[PDB]
Amino acid sequence: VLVQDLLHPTAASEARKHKLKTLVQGPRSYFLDVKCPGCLNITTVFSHAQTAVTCESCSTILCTPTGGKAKLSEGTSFRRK
Amino acid sequence: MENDKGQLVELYVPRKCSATNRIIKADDHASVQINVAKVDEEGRAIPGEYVTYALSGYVRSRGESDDSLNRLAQNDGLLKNVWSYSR
Amino acid sequence: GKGKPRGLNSARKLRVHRRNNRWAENNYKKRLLGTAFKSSPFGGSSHAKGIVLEKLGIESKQPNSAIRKCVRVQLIKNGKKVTAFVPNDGCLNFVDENDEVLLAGFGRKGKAKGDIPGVRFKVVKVSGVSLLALWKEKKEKPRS
Amino acid sequence: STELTVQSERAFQKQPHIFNNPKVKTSKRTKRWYKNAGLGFKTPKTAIEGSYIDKKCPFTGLVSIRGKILTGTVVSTKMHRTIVIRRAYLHYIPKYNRYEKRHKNVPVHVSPAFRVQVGDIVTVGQCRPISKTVRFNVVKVSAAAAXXXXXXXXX
Amino acid sequence: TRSSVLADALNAINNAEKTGKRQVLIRPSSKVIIKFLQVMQKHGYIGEFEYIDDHRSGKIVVQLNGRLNKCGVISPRFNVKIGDIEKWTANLLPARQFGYVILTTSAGIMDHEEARRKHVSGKILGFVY
Amino acid sequence: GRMHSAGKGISSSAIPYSRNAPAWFKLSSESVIEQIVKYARKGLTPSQIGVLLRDAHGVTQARVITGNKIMRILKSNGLAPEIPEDLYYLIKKAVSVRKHLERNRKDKDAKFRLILIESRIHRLARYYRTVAVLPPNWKYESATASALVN
RNA sequence: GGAUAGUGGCCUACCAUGGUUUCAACGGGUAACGGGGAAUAAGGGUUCGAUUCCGGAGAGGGAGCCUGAGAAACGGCUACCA
RNA sequence: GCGGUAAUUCCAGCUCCAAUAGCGUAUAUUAAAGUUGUUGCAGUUAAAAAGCUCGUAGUUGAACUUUGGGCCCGGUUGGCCGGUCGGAUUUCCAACGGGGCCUUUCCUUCUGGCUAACCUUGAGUCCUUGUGGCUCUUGGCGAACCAGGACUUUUACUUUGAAAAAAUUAGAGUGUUCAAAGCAGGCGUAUUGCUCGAAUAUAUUAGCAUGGAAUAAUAGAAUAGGACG
RNA sequence: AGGGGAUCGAAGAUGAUCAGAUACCGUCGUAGUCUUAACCAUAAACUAUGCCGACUAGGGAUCGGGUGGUGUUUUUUUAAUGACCCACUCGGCACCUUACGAGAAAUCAAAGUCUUUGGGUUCUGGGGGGAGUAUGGUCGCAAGGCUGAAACUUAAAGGAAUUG
Ligand SMILES: [Mg+2]
Ligand SMILES: [Mg+2]
Ligand SMILES: [Mg+2]
Ligand SMILES: [Mg+2]
Ligand SMILES: [Mg+2]
Ligand SMILES: [Mg+2]
Ligand SMILES: [Mg+2]
Ligand SMILES: [Mg+2]
Ligand SMILES: [Mg+2]
Ligand SMILES: [Mg+2]
Ligand SMILES: [Mg+2]
Ligand SMILES: [Mg+2]
Ligand SMILES: [Mg+2]
Ligand SMILES: [Mg+2]
Ligand SMILES: [Mg+2]
Ligand SMILES: [Mg+2]
Ligand SMILES: [Mg+2]
Ligand SMILES: [Mg+2]
Ligand SMILES: [Mg+2]
Ligand SMILES: [Mg+2]
Ligand SMILES: [Mg+2]
Ligand SMILES: [Mg+2]
Ligand SMILES: [Mg+2]
Ligand SMILES: [Mg+2]
Ligand SMILES: [Mg+2]
Ligand SMILES: [Mg+2]
Ligand SMILES: [Mg+2]
Ligand SMILES: [Mg+2]
Ligand SMILES: [Mg+2]
Ligand SMILES: [Mg+2]
Ligand SMILES: [Mg+2]
Ligand SMILES: [Mg+2]
Ligand SMILES: [Mg+2]
Ligand SMILES: [Mg+2]
Ligand SMILES: [Mg+2]
Ligand SMILES: [Mg+2]
Ligand SMILES: [Mg+2]
Ligand SMILES: [Mg+2]
Ligand SMILES: [Mg+2]
Ligand SMILES: [Mg+2]
Ligand SMILES: [Mg+2]
Ligand SMILES: [Mg+2]
Ligand SMILES: [Mg+2]
Ligand SMILES: [Mg+2]
Ligand SMILES: [Mg+2]
Ligand SMILES: [Mg+2]
Ligand SMILES: [Mg+2]
Ligand SMILES: [Mg+2]
Ligand SMILES: [Mg+2]
Ligand SMILES: [Mg+2]
Ligand SMILES: [Mg+2]
Ligand SMILES: [Mg+2]
Ligand SMILES: [Mg+2]
Ligand SMILES: [Mg+2]
Ligand SMILES: [Mg+2]
Ligand SMILES: [Mg+2]
Ligand SMILES: [Mg+2]
Ligand SMILES: [Zn+2]
Repeated sequence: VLVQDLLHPTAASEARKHKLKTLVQGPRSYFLDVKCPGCLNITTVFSHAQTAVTCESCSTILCTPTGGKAKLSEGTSFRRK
Repeated sequence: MENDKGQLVELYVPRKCSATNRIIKADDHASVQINVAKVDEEGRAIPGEYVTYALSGYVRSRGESDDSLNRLAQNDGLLKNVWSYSR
Repeated sequence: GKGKPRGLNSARKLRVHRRNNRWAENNYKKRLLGTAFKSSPFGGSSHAKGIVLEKLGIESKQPNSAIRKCVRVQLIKNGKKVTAFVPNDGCLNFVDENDEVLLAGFGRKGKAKGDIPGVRFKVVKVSGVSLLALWKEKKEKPRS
Repeated sequence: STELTVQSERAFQKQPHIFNNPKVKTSKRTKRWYKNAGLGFKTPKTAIEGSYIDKKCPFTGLVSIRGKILTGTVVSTKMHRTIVIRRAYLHYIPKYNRYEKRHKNVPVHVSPAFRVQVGDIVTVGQCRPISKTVRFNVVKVSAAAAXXXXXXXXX
Repeated sequence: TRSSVLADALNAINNAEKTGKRQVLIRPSSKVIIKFLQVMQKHGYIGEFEYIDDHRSGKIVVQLNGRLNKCGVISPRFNVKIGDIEKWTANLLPARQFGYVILTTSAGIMDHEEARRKHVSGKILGFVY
Repeated sequence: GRMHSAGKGISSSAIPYSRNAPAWFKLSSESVIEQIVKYARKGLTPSQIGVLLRDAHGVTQARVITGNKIMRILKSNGLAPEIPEDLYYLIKKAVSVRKHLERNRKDKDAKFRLILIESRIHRLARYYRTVAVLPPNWKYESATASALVN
């Protein structure tokens, strides 16, 4: 206030702002590999789904969509990248 | 505000806020001058020796006189930490 | 930027808009409609000479109480009938019916002057010899 | 405009004073005359290869182009061998210090050496009174059609 | 919808100065904004500014001091005719001794005294004192 | 902010700075293009295909891994539909609104929503028609639009 | 094609269906001849120009024409109207 | 607003004020008027946002495409000296503008005519120890524009310039005795003539003509019917 | 034009009241009030406040969406759920305090960033009456709607606040 660093804002009070009102806008969503031990290989999923994503082979499930992030189904794991 | 040949004409070069650099004019009986005493070895505040700061009425009314004092004095060596430039 | 189109090629809209709103100016409207020539007992002219029909005693308005000595006059270029004041103490003695008087405006753009209700004119000359000269007595009315 | 027939009038359509002697056997039947208008306006091949007559042609006719040279955009191509072009321009009004879009429609004769369509931009040369209203003649087509075939069907 | 990007940056600069600030994030920046801010800085009414590159249209962080009373944009880029640079500066400049009217000419975005020495003219962009 | 209401809500995708990468993304241009075309064969829309590719596969943006917008990929391999898809879904809607209004002539609200939709149709169509993707003289009309969409 | 000193629907014959218009056509008003100009002095404007110079039009109102290089003339003729 | 009995507004006398060979009146118009508002108005309650939404004409409309650096050429003010018999120019110097270059960089383009300019050099030298300086023809500049052929995306803006009646306006000169004016007049050997003038400015919108390439539009290559050869 | 017509109830009739009382109050109660098919297009149709865009200041509530949690309560075997709590951020309906700033003031986060006068655009007003009258055009079955003057008259009409 009165004088402040607009070019180097603290990543704390930048983390709080709106995805469009940041210094250079970018997403707040992420991808993740998901597994269901019946299979040995993994599927790449977006955090906000819309489409209820099904695995490679087994007609299983993975996630049912919502107003935002997807809800991964029961017994599943996920590393993020 | 000189004149034709040299000669500084026109009286009264007014003060100036150290926070905004807007003029401090006469009828502003709400601006302020803060004398900050230069100390020396082991306490001892040296009477008749100050680092001074002028603050305009606008800033004090706006509530920015504390925060702007911190910034002004700290980047003048009589404070460390306290103030952050980012936020 | 309230109202007016600010842009660089809207000179048409600005001109027209001015044209339209000039009409709300009472004297532009008068000048363009030709009211001068159409209404108004004079022709638009500065003066007009007429004939004295009868001598009237108009009672003044409030809060004044007088009798305002006027003349009904019929304009020679119009036949229009017009009630006109005879100014100064006396002077109504100077007129008489059927005489030929030079009426002028009252200096109020139309509009009646003071307390004389609905008199928008005044007598300047009778019989070609001007009230003022007669009142002071520099002149004397013609023979008949 | 024209097209077809050539000889489609009660009068014989001929170029004046361009004799083709019948004794002299020729392999081109009719002898044709042409020129160039000047100001660097190429007399297009459709005027020299053509067979039409148009005495109001600036290249194959009896009219000289001189004076103004203007351009407009073709808005009417319904009169036989003549068009009407629009000439927009901004007029400066001082009092308000801005402009206002104006326009005028010039009637202009068009030789059948040009295939003109509404929308094309055309360059037009002044010439002697051709008709009651026509004081200009098309001397260059600076357009084409405006990507007409690029509106074709699906894949 | 956004109608003059020059206007937004300028006004924003003005609300900053009046609110007693020293910095200001303007959006969305353009060549014309850069060159206005460059003539403003060429005469010290602002300090140094900084173009941050979002992969869109841009952002500018202007560092400003406080010798700026007002910097305005003349919204219809009126055409000025070498004689009329006189009447413009007369209209909106506090004095003959100082202040600049900046405009666009075919010899570049430049203040009126520059445009006078260079002896060119064109359209009027804005002003700053 | 919003043309046919007074709502002002900001809401969109926030596109990333990184115009290339994900680096962690293996595959190839070859791969996803063939994925695009196989789904286009399935009858999906470029919107539908982008979403499906963005969650079920790893396609952050189809335009980054292949320097080509999905609609151009569909166009090149000769899959572009007759009209664009935003104009389609608008017309499709107007069709359903109208059908509902043929059934319920007492729903004045639907009439008002039909005007708005149709006006949006006509302005969009006018844009497309300016930029030559719709044949100059292409016009929407209720009698032929029901037949159009289906 | 005729007519003109000559271009031109200027006019006639045949043929076509064109021309102008909210960027205001067409019509109505003007106590309207147009310009150089005049009055009003921060500027931007507002108002005015029958009238010493330039252009146009008329010679009570219309039309017609003789003479002639030049007039549709009026301090020319011819006819009608007043 | 004055006048109904001590009228500062009437009718007069006195005195006094303002303008003065002039002063009052009426009508119009201009200023005052930011009460027509482009500059430059106002519209919650004073005059004034259409009950509401669509919407054509109209006006308006996000950002982005040669930016940056290097070298040369010559101007016009200003300083510190003046060398000089008030003005003079070279070097020392900044300041502010103009032109052309090289950086991947059409300048419309061929085919000669023409060359002013150096990558030249052919000699060496006037002269400060030498790149301070130009005459000077024998390998090596295009564009400075002639003229012929072949073609060219369209505009707006601005600059300068031509074409530009007089009187009017602005304005220089000139002592109509002053002045409004007028364009005269001024010098001697005033016996046999000598001579300065009769400027300059504005003159816009449109059309013409040249320079600019920011700001605004416009056209281009996507069913390649694209570009060069 | 059909239906419907319980309720209340312009009209009308009455009882009282009053000097009068065509009212106010009481009673009866026609039309209407309800619905269908058509008309009509006006309300203080009000926030008496055009729309789109930018910027300028603190605060606690609240509605919808979302994110974050080894938060609470719900028991079962931990969860999952659901409701609840805290932090955040969008878009809402609002209030609070401020007032840098605006106004003639009442007041106003716009009615602000306006003589230091220019983001884009639409509409309206130019002293009071005369008068939303006259006239024409147009729309309607009608009642009426839209468009809409002038002659004349007049020095105030008006706004907000203060004191009585
Ligand atoms: Mg009115
Ligand atoms: Mg009145
Ligand atoms: Mg009488
Ligand atoms: Mg022909
Ligand atoms: Mg025809
Ligand atoms: Mg023709
Ligand atoms: Mg928004
Ligand atoms: Mg809209
Ligand atoms: Mg959304
Ligand atoms: Mg002829
Ligand atoms: Mg017809
Ligand atoms: Mg027609
Ligand atoms: Mg009109
Ligand atoms: Mg007349
Ligand atoms: Mg006139
Ligand atoms: Mg005249
Ligand atoms: Mg006359
Ligand atoms: Mg002539
Ligand atoms: Mg006579
Ligand atoms: Mg005659
Ligand atoms: Mg004569
Ligand atoms: Mg007669
Ligand atoms: Mg007395
Ligand atoms: Mg008096
Ligand atoms: Mg007296
Ligand atoms: Mg006087
Ligand atoms: Mg003034
Ligand atoms: Mg007024
Ligand atoms: Mg202006
Ligand atoms: Mg001003
Ligand atoms: Mg006002
Ligand atoms: Mg009101
Ligand atoms: Mg409203
Ligand atoms: Mg309407
Ligand atoms: Mg732009
Ligand atoms: Mg450079
Ligand atoms: Mg240079
Ligand atoms: Mg010029
Ligand atoms: Mg009932
Ligand atoms: Mg009753
Ligand atoms: Mg009774
Ligand atoms: Mg009754
Ligand atoms: Mg009762
Ligand atoms: Mg109403
Ligand atoms: Mg209310
Ligand atoms: Mg209202
Ligand atoms: Mg707040
Ligand atoms: Mg949660
Ligand atoms: Mg405030
Ligand atoms: Mg207060
Ligand atoms: Mg009024
Ligand atoms: Mg009627
Ligand atoms: Mg009926
Ligand atoms: Mg009626
Ligand atoms: Mg009305
Ligand atoms: Mg009526
Ligand atoms: Mg009174
Ligand atoms: Zn699986």
